[PDB]
Amino acid sequence: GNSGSIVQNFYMQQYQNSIDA
Amino acid sequence: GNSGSIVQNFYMQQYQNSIDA
Amino acid sequence: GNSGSIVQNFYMQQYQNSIDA
Amino acid sequence: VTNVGEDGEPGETEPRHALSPVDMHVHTDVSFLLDRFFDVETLELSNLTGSPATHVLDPFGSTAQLAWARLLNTCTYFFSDLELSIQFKFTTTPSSVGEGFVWVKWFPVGAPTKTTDAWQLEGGGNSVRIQQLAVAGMSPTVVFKIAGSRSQACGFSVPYTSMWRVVPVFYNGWGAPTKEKATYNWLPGAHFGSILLTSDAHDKGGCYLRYRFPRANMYCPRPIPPAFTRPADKTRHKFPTNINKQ
Amino acid sequence: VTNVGEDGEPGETEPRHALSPVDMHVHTDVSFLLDRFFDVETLELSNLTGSPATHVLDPFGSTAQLAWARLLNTCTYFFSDLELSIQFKFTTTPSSVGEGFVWVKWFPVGAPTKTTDAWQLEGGGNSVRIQQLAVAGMSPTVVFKIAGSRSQACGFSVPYTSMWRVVPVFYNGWGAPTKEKATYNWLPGAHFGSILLTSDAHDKGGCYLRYRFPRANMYCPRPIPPAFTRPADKTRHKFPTNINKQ
Amino acid sequence: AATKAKFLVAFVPPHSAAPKTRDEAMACIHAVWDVGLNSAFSFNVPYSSPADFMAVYSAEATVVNVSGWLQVYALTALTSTDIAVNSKGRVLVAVSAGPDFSLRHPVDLPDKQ
Amino acid sequence: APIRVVSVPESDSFMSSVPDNSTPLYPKVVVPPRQVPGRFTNFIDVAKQTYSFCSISGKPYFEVTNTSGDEPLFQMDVSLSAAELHGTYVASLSSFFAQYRGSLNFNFIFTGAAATKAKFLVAFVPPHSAAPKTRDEAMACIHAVWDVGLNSAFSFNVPYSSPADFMAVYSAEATVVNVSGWLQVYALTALTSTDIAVNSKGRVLVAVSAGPDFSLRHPVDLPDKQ
Amino acid sequence: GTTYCYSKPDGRPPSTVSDPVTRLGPTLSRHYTFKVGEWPHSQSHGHAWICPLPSDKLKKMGSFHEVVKAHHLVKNGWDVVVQVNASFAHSGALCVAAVPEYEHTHEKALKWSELEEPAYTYQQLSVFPHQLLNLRTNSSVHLVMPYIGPGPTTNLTLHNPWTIVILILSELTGPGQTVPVTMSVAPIDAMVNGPLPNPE
Amino acid sequence: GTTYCYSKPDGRPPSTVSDPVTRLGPTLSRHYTFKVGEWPHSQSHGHAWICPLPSDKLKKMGSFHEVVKAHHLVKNGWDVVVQVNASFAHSGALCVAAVPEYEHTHEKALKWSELEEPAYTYQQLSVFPHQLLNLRTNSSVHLVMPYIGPGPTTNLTLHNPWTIVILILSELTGPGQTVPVTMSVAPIDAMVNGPLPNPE
Repeated sequence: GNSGSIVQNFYMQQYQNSIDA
Repeated sequence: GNSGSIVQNFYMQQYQNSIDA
Repeated sequence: GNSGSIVQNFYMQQYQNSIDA
Repeated sequence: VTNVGEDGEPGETEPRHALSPVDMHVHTDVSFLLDRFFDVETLELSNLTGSPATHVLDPFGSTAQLAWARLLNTCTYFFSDLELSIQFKFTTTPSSVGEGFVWVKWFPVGAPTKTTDAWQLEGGGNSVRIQQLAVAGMSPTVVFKIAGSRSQACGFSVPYTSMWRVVPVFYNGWGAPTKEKATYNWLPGAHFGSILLTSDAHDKGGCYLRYRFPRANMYCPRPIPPAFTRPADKTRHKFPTNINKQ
Repeated sequence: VTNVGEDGEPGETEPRHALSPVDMHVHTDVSFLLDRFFDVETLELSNLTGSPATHVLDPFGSTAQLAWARLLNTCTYFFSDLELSIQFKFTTTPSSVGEGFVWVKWFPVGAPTKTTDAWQLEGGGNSVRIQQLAVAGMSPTVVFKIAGSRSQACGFSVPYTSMWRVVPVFYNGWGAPTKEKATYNWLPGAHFGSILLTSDAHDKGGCYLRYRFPRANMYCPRPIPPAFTRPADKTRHKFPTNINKQ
Repeated sequence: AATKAKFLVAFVPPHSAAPKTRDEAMACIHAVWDVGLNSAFSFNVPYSSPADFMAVYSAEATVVNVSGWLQVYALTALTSTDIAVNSKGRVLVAVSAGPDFSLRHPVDLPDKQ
Repeated sequence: APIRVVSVPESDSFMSSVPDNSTPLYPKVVVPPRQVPGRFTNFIDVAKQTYSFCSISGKPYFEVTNTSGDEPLFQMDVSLSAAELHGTYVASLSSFFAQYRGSLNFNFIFTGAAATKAKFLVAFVPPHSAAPKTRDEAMACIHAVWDVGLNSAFSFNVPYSSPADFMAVYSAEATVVNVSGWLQVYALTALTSTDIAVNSKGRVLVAVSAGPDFSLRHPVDLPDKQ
Repeated sequence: GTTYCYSKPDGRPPSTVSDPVTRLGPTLSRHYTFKVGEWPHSQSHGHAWICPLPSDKLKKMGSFHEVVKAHHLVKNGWDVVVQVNASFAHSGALCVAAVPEYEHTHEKALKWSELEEPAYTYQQLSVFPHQLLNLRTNSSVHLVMPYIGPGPTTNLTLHNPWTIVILILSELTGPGQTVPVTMSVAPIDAMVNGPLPNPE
Repeated sequence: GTTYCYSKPDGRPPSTVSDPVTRLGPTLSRHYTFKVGEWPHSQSHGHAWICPLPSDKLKKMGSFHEVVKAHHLVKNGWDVVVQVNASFAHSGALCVAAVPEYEHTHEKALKWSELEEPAYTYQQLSVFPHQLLNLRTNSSVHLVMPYIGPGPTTNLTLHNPWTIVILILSELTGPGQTVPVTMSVAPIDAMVNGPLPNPE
């Protein structure tokens, strides 16, 4: 939901958000 | 018609425009 | 530890940091 | 009769050799023509305070002696997306404005519209109040500063939000059950939504609204109105031009 | 009874043909709705000097007549990440500020909070002092200048730092062993942390805090409060709108 | 349980002015609910419009504002085993979104009214 | 890690027709299916598959009477800026562009009664000192003989003849890319009728279509009205 | 010759009605015949008889009228034949077109009337589905039009998508008498929605 | 339980009409709901509510009414459900029958009324397709009737083949209030003939 740039992952998934266990 | 950049799809086709059903 | 951009290697590993022997 | 050439018989016509393509009809393409910024409208900013009204984005029934006006009137039904460029041009001394934030709010077709200043910002005694509907939220709010701004503008894309599958540029009927001269070539929601420009500048300058219509589709061609007057019988109109005999 | 149509028998209902999809329920998606900037809060800057207090980021128990306020109150437990946009709007003359650095410090849920000016900068006689907890270090410090700034803002993303696996928007119990009217719908750490805005401006202007909630998850739906009053029996509410009969 | 009544529920499309009696409305889409057959009755108000979506926020009647009326009439008055004990009965009315229901275009809250 | 970037001098400028889109702020809107008949994608197609009537002295036709001969009944210079092409679709569509290429198709429809007959000579006269005044003069040129009473309608193609690959839409004092000559229609014979008191004149409607090789390029903005 | 306006009619039910749709068979939506008016020598080029379909003549469309009258929405096409009664000594020509969303009508909305078209309109009316009615060659025009509108169906009380324009291009000359203009209209693939109350 | 009167309905067109027959679909000839009247304690056995179908209520049959009104002949059956609203302390019983060519009506022809049946008639009304409505056991009667008449079709203005008779066999006793009698009528397999003129 609401992130549509190809550049949304300019920063790794673990740096950009939290991570579920 | 009139979009000629390689970067015209910097945002996904569903974010940039509307989508026909 | 703490470098999470895809662009962290915009400069080569030997220019950006030191190198261990 | 006889068809092709040089015997001069009744009904006979001479040979014609059609020309080869060159330009490929690219320029007469409907969506190509409409995907560019057009200076349609110019508008005033509202003060941060009070109960302002929203401006509806409806470029359809225009009379303006401009290329987008006639062009949009060439079809019966229209569909396209939208892009905007809002600029701001001073009408007073540029040094009147030391900060000049401008809040822009866009509303989809059907959005509620009553606003009154309601969001207070506080700082060192003095305070600033902005509209209930200028705040950033559900629909897009854009905020740009005019002061040092190298372009005193903003711009963004927005989609087709109408409930109609197509916008009727012409409508032989009424948009409301009560048939008032008003609701005649009408139909509610035959537009792109509305915007609200709000700022402490408001006096000091105005805007410049440009529309771009990506993904345009036109249906049922209609007559195209002249643009110039009719020259005298058997003559030609003569216009100033790049070419012209020096 | 009988089920489908046109015999008019007791319990019998007529045929209905369900409509085809179109919009795909994309807009009623919980995380889609919350992943946008909302103008929640407005706040004052603290002076560089003294013993300021931190502002806790808790958008949960709101009454604000704004779309994020009710929406956040639609579930019992909530989880999401966070993004902030901090802006700064003058409430005096923009020329009062010739430099105007603003130090922003964000604190994770549970962080110690006592600060007093303690870091001295020295230069040509005069000196400048900043807070113990405004300095760049363990937790994020952002420094932006307001003076010539084309946007007088900053912005960054921060994660969910609470110790609770989920934030209780409603809590039938007390957050402390002493059951004081205070700790009632409480639970410590049911928030996003806290920030500290500090600057030589402080008077001169205020801020504008916008929250964006990426990765939102809601649990156990709850009733949604009305927003408008009840119109008269058998009538309809009538609101100003884009559409409306001219 | 000692009480019984019959209802006629009608969906009346947009019109000059809404029926005042049931003999008038019964020309429309309607269903006969005999309590004492089923104590609960579901009725679907359909979507009928030339537009693909209608407005959430209504106002003075427009072609995309209102879709008509939902009315419930008493086909028979309440009968009871003893009118002194049970003279009236209440019908609770609940609403759900239909299977084809949908909402689009998130909007910000306007001034209260 | 920060990327070395150099800001071009034309930096913060506007440029109205950039081949690129602005940033989207209201995503994911699926639009309803738009069935609806008669969609058109290129204006040149409707210009070619459609005809408009010319404006000969304000009427969509010229007349032949039982007294005619010599003189031209219809004359128009080959330029989209011509007067008789005034109310037409092709002429009006053209004002959106700077240049055109190709032929124009004219078709004359004789609407005189069935008891009426006449013959026309239609000629395409190339650029010249001054336009012929009588038909014996024009008949040396490309021409066709239309005998009504053989076909009530007649199509004539005005060709494209020029050293330039395109000519100007907006004409002016005669230049080599302004005008392509004249289209004239003469009466080979005057109108004959079964009773001259009942039918003394007959009207020929004249319609224009874009030819098969017709094209328009260079979209242009509208200048001051005139 | 038959001219199809934009496309052939379809019997597909409206995408936007989840309530029962009634398909009127041919024997129910029948066919009606009207005299449009009389074309005189005095009337000049540009003059047009404007016939929105139907709305001022719905009350004379017997069967179809009764059914339509009792329902809220209707989707349907039309099959029209316009004729003219002239001798072989009459000269003149009309252009009869089928126009979607025609408007000018100074809100004499949905009433068959007469007006004077504005030049660029009579010159270019041929841009809409039409047929020329030249008095030296033919006496009829036959147009078949599909349902058309901004949405999948409409309320004929408030909207008339199609309107037939019979326009004078070449004035009537020849014998002194007028030429009557005639028209047959037949609703096609009519579909009706939501029944209205009883008229008490 | 459903009782078929004499036989099940058919959709066969009338053998005696060589003109186009229009089959009204279910969504056109819909269904209508009426309150027949109120059964009181004072009324005695033999009293009957006579409901010829339809003729005094045709004007309240919305859609069906509009179509039938515009045509000369009609062939059609009916699906009726008569109900009663009584408590479990009410005693009494009715006999609701479907009678072909019912007559007595003292020429209050084709009007729903009330009369006193003559004994041998109430005793033997059960000889016609019917159902008993005993207040201690049930609350409804469901009868489905085929088209019937001396010829293959009729003119509903002049003839009502079927008439529903709701007759009191055992008087109402128990709680003082009355028992309302209710009825749903739905035209079935309706076929219509020869369209009539416009009503000017």
